[PDB]
Amino acid sequence: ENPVYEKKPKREVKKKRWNRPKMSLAQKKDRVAQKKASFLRAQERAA
RNA sequence: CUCGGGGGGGCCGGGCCACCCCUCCCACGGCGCGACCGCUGGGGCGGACUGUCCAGUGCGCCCCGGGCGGGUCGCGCCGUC
Repeated sequence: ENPVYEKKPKREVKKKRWNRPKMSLAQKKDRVAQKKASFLRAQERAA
């Protein structure tokens, strides 16, 4: 009788992000520096 | 002027360049300023993340400032057998 499909009407939404974006080069680079400082700092503390 | 023959100056108008002053546009080069593009420390808000010391790193919007680079445009001055 009626096989036509009425598409679901789209509704605008508030911008929401549900997953992390990529870390930048600076963030990745600074992370290694913090890890290096943390390692040496722990070594000095132990001695 | 020289022995009819021979040698010269010419005839009067216009514009132009030299001389002395200003003056329009264009081209090229330089200097300075300005506008916009435009390369690139500080502050505020929001948010995401990192570090085996509380510290640190991007991102979104806004407000400034410096170093000083180029381009487009517009001026002002200088130079050009």
